Amino acid sequence: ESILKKLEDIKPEQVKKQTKLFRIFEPRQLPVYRANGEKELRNRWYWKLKRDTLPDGDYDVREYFLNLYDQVLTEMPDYLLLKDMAVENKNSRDAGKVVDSETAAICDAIFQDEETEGVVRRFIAEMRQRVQADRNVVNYPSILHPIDHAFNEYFLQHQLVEPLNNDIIFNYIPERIRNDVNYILNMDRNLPSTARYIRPNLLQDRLNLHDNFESLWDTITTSNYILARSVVPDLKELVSTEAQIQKMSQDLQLEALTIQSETQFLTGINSQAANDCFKTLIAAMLSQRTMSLDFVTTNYMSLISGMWLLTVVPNDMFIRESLVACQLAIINTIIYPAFGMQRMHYRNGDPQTPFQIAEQQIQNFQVANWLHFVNNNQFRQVVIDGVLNQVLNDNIRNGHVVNQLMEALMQLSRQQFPTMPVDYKRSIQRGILLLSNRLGQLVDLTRLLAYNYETLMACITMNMQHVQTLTTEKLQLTSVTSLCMLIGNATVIPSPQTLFHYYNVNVNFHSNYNERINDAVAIITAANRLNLYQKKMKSIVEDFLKRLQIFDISRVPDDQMYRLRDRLRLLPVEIRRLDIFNLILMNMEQIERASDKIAQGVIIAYRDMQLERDEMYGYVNIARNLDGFQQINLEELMRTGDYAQITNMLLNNQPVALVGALPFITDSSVISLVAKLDATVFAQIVKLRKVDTLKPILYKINSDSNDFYLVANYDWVPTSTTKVYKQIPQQFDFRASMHMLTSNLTFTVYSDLLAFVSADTVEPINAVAFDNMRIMNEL
Amino acid sequence: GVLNQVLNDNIRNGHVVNQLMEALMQLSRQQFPTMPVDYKRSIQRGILLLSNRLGQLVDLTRLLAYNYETLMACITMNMQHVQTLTTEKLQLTSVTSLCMLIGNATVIPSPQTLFHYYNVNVNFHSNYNERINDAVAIITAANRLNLY
Amino acid sequence: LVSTEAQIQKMSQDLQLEALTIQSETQFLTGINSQAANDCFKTLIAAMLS
Amino acid sequence: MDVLYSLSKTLKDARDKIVEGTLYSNVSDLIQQFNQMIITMNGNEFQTGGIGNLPIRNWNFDFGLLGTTLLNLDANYVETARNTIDYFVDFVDNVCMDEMVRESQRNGIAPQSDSLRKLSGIKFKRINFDNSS
Repeated sequence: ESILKKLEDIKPEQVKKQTKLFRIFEPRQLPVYRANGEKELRNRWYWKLKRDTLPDGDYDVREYFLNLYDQVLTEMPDYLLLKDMAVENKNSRDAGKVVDSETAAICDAIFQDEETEGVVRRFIAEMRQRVQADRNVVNYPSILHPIDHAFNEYFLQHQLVEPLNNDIIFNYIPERIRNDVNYILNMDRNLPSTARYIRPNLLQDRLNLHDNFESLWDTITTSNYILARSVVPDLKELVSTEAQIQKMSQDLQLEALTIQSETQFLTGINSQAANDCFKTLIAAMLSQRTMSLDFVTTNYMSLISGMWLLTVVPNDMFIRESLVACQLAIINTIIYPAFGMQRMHYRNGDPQTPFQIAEQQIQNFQVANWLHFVNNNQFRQVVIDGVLNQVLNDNIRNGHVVNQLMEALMQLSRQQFPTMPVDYKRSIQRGILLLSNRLGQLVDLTRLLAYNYETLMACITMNMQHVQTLTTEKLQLTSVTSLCMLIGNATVIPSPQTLFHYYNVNVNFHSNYNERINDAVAIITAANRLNLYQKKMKSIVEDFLKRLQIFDISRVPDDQMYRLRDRLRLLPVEIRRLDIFNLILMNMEQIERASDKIAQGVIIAYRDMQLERDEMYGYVNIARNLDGFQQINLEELMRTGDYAQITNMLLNNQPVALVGALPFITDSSVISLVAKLDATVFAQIVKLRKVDTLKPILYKINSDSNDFYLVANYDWVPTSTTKVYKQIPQQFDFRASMHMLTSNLTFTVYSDLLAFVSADTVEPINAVAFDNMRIMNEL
Repeated sequence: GVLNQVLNDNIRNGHVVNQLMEALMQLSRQQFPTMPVDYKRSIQRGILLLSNRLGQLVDLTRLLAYNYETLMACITMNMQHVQTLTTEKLQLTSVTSLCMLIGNATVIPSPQTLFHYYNVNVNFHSNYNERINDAVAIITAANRLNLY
Repeated sequence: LVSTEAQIQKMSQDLQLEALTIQSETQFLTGINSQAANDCFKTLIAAMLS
Repeated sequence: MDVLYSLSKTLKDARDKIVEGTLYSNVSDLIQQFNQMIITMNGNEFQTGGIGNLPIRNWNFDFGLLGTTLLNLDANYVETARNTIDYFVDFVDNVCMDEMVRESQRNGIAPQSDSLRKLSGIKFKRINFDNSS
């Protein structure tokens, strides 16, 4: 089946390993200039963006930072061992190591450079790793920008690996499987103190998909049903179908020349149907998938088998119409004719089931008592080991309800059927006799069903929610008759390997569900906090559903995806993702202001302002802040398209600051500055009513300028009427950028803990139930 | 100077759809005492089909009201409300299509579309008034010229 | 507009009309398409305007 | 006060109606109300205070629901119900005694004991039923 392939193909979680330190910045050599703009012989190292690709426009900058958040989440590891990143520092006095190779490249470049101070070279020569083998720790020197250091330190200090030992592996098994005397567990390895593992995230459904997402819940329950069917054990040593058919024929006294109801009693009795019924019942209860009853009213054996089925299975497991039809057939074919009561005229849509009316109307104590039990047999909602489970009545689990049903049936057999021909009573008696010749087998079968159900229920990790599903699983009542007539004395219980496989599939699905929820929640919350008002989030949710691997997103409308978005939006963000986003939020302004492609704005003043002195520029018309200037937001202007204010300010020469991520032209020409070209780039705003084409001029006046002699020969400090709202790069201080990154020296991470557990079963003949008695007790 | 037929403000902002949602959410919780249960389930699931599109229906109501107001700004003759002889037949299946297929793509009248609509309305109104003037002038002249 | 195929399959799955005993099983979801949605939008706004 | 009265009324109805041999239809609504009370009280810790010589008493509710399976109530059912009812009656009597021995000048109509103050929270409003006294 394709559904089973999709569900069992899910892998636990791709474990992420870090191979290099995450870096947004790198050192870079730049020429420096004196206060008068003359080039100094020495160069200087500055922090620059490694990949300077920030876009134009504030909205696109926030989009860039959402994309960077996605990148960091991708690069964040589950664990880290720094020795894997460690490389030789060739200038180390002790021939030690540093992390990563990028740090080694920086160290080599700084050490070999002739302009480096000898103190920096001493410091590089002192850079080596320290191993504390007793604590299983190692520290490595690294050269990182403060933001790079923050991110990498967060990765180091928030790894997902935990210590692994034999006790943890054993406790990974569900508590009910360990508490079961029918299974013997064994291990042949002592896991070392350096063993590690990653816990699955088994949080219970935060989206409550069982509530109002009926199509998605139908898909989930169908997947669960298919998996449960795959794990439900097969019935062994069933009674021979031919022998049982012969015995049933002898008991029914089939007559060749007469048309008889009893003939149909043999319809559809085979081992395939028996196994199908067993699997359907246990799988439907495990997945909590609604069942539908299929039967032919002319088959009275189907009705007696349905009496057993409604005795043992809580009636909310059946779609209401099918349950009502089956109960009405039972009442009008067996019970009321037995007691001489007028046929029940049952209305479709009655608030009461036929059995409730019959219970109120039947004066026989045994029949009415069994009717009352069937009416009130419900699942019990119980949280066991943190998972909500649907638990059967203890009298179902031990099989005493079978005795109550048999008492009712024996009372029915003793009735006279006053208003019926005697052959009708004979047919009903023959059906009851077929059922009651296997009373011990029925008790055994009820106990076996209950035991298999609870044993496989121990392997469910997600809450078992009892809600009627959109579609049903059809259960044929002839299959129930087959199971009742052909079940032998062979006890079949889930294999320990089957239990572990089922539990592992459930854990994989649950962990994937929770991890994808976390991813979607992080992305949605980040996009909301980054004010991405033009972003339609459907894609996110679409991706989310695609990664659950069991839904066909082509069948999911957009309204449902946006309802999922609304539910996800209310969940808190996972701690690691939330902290990473907090770092990005805290440092995004500094990351953006480091870009050489964009400026943070342009101040249009209409007075001469002396160009600022900055060693890495000479003279430059940079504004460190927008103080003393009215601010026009370029993003709001582009969104609203109303250019009246900016047009009026430009036409009236009113000083202003146009604020927003802008590209700029770098112009080193002194003549261009004297020509006042930077003030000529704003008339196009008035002409075309567009600011996406705005590209202010950034003057860079220094000795590399062709006409720098004018600055030199006239004691003249350059002045401009326009300034570029921009920041200057931060100097690279080698000593300040050195951080000792600490990690564990070595450990081994393990994926499948149950691989270390070998489990076997006791002899099935000696397998016991919750009440300490054997599951099956017939000879 | 133009009479206009305007909507309740709760329609314009789309808030009343919530009330509709509330109402029909209640209808999804009702027992339907004597109804057969499969038909009851089908009705309740259809009610929920409309209910679960609350955001889409609020957006649709706001879009419809905004488009109506914007195009009504372009009307020049009084919007007189009279029950007409013949009607425009509206299929409720088309209403179902609109309710179940509307996304979140805002569509507003183009400025050129608004100007064209306003120009056609102005031309029709002016021609109406001018032809009234011509007819009245000729009738009055014929009467005052005693053209019995 | 929402994909007509997706919405139609969703509505069919939710309504479970085939499982009912409605004499008109096919006619239930007929007329549900983008053309009908556009026609409804136009008809409503135009009727209110005129 | 209405929640405390409803607890006492449910307990009185249980004592009067949960009797051996009675039809379950005579107690169905009462059993539902009693199970609602059990659900509402479960997981809640109460303390009846030590004002005067009244002993300080702690109350924990971890009771299972009453059964719905018997057509007629038998002796086992009545015994289990008796155990639960006895604990609840002790709790209600102690809460009433704690409330009776207290008084306030500012708000004398409001609850004075901490148990009755807790029972005035919304989570217990489910317990409230027929107020006919």
